Amino acid sequence: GDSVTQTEGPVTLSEGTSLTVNCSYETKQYPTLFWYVQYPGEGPQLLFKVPKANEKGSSRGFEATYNKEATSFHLQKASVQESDSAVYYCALRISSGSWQLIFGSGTQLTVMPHIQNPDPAVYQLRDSKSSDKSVCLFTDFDSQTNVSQSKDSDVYITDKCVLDMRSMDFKSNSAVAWSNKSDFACANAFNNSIIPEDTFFP
Amino acid sequence: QVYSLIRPNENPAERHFVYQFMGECYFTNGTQRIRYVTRYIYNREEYVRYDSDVGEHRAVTELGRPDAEYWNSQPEILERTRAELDTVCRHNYEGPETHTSLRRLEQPNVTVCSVTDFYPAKIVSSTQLIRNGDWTFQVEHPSLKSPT
Amino acid sequence: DIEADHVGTYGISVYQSPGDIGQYTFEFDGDELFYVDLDKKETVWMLPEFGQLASFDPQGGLQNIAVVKHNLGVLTKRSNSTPATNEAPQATVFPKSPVLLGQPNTLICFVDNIFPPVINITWLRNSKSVADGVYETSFFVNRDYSFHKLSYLTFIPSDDDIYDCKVEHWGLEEPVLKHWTSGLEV
Amino acid sequence: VTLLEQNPRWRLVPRGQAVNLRCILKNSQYPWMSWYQQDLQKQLQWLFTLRSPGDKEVKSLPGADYLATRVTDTELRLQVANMSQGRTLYCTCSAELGGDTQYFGPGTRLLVLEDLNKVFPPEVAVFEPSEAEISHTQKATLVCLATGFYPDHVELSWWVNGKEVHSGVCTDPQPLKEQPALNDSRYALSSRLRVSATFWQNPRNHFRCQVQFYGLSEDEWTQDRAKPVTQIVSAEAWGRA
Ligand SMILES: *[C@@H]1O[C@H](CO)[C@@H](O)[C@H](O)[C@H]1NC(C)=O
Repeated sequence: GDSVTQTEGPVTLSEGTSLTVNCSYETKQYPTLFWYVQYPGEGPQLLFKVPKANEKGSSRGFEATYNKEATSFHLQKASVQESDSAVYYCALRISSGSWQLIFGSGTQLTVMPHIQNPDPAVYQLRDSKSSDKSVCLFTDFDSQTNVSQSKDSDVYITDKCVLDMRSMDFKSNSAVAWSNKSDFACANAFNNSIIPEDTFFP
Repeated sequence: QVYSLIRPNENPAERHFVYQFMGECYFTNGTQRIRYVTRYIYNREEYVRYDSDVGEHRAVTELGRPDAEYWNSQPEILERTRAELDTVCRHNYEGPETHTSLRRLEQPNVTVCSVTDFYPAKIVSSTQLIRNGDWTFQVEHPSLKSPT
Repeated sequence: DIEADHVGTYGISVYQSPGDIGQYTFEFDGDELFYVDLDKKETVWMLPEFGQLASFDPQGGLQNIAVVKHNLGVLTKRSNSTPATNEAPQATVFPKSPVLLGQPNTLICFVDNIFPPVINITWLRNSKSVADGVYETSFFVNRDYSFHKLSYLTFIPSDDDIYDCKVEHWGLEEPVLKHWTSGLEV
Repeated sequence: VTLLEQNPRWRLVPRGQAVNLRCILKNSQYPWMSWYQQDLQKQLQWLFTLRSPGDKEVKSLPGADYLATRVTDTELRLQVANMSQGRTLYCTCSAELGGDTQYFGPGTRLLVLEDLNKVFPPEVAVFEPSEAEISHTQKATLVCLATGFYPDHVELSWWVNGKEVHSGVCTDPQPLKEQPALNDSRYALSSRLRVSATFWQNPRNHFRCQVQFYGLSEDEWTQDRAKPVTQIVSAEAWGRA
């Protein structure tokens, strides 16, 4: 059987650290080896290929060596960027049948952005008419912060999300919590999370 | 185990016409020397050829000039054709043929000495080597420890 | 003429129009490893044993046919070339093994100089049509880009029987008949 | 520019039904059209490569029966039947047979739904930014909530002054289960659009959150609540100082 096996993941890395996604392949044929990348909301697309055994290929700072003796095609990047968050697929093709691609299972990578000036805070948005929800916004925290689920009833909490305001060269994490209850207040919304001591409640 | 195959290249784009493509692998001393040739034939005329001794497609007749030039001008097309010496010729010879063709040994039977039904072909008056088409021949053999 | 210990042809893709007539084979030293049945989408090994020791994905043949089908169409629209004329095929009939009366054997009809590769090869015994026990090969390529093909008849050799290989082809005004009897010499 | 279009982009497939997918090749110089499936665990797998008009082929994989057809030089089709598990179907194209660069189309996402009654459209509310955030940061974060929806066949977008904006936007990668223990839980999704405080403080600015829901379409419905057909739901807010 012709097959591809790669790191199970999911992988999470801080921006600027190095990535290794392992890929083994098995075939008696002479394969061409590939990495494909799939960014959120998009279809797969080719990252790079290597048709000659023991050669290297590279693209967007990623590289991989077609190591014939180890039957490996490990993906490496010395310094991941936030825009590298994606699913990475190792694949092979052999000159047989329809010359089709055989894909590994894929390895998801999340790159947490570097937040130079953390400004952690929980803000209360203005109550909306046509909605009984009260919305809190935990924002501007370090990537060291993780957001935990609520242990309170009828409170909904979404995980951290990175928004990019390009024209200000500025990135920030945020998480949203909302609820119906009157007991709900932003001061206690995120109490199950371990947040910065200096977090600011207005 | 698994035969791989050659990929013919594609033209960019009531009378009876015949088209023929062939990918030929020539072996000497096992795979110590491999020569690889593809042939594109139209209407009984070879009109484009790739020959590993040359390393690019050539027009065998003027009709083939646009197609040989196109296939040579696309780096992926040209490199993938070049690579078939290794991915098809060498792979097949060292893999599957080692389990099939290169191991076949059929012992020959013996106013007339009918030496029949043998394979491979190395073996007062005897007609030329005739090919039965069933992987045997008729007309001291690799299939025999001793020569009546 | 290229010198070599062996030649593998991996493979051979033949296509004709009109009629959408395709053929895909592999060869080694002039013998057919397999053809791909293009209608059944199946690899057909000439030696069943080889099909038990190795494998070949028939889709590779199907895709080769799609390529040459497209290539032929472009070439036909692009060329002003007149189609090559029909050839007259030539047939030879010989037994596979030494004739021994009462001992089963196979009669081989070898048909050469076939062009185009469209032909009818059939057998007669004492002028009577014989459909049972008949096998024929794919069209084998020749150096001059004509083809050859072999048909086989299993039979019991007896003194009286007269066999004919009958060949019908566009390059023949009338069918050609090649004869063989048990006493005959090739 | 894009080489392929795929219709439909989402479909719910009742059991015992089939669906017909199209892949349209926009550039005939990439005539090698293929189908690949991607299953719910993200495994990709080739299905078909069909070069010539008239080509047709069937294939049965775990979870779905396939009939693929090359209808014209620019038209590839797929009938999916007996679908017991959802999946995504990608059309791909290349300039040559098995070309090194397979271009993947936008994809058709198929889901089996057992109970048409479990389908709900989203409720969409937008929440204006906190004055405290404006005071501390000089930036204003709006939040859009899409709640109560099922299945998770939604696309959320922001529109500022009629123009869809991508900058300063973040929508959750995954939706939230509003009923964590249920296998057919309804979903919530949150999105944030962050702008300059001065941009939010000028009342000449229209912010709109829009959610595209994919559902039953004009399917048999009996409940007294509104039929959850494919539709759109939005919520707006102009600037305020
Ligand atoms: C190549 O063939 C020659 C004779 O044909 C033989 O003596 C030799 O051992 C073979 N291989 C090498 C590596 O020389």
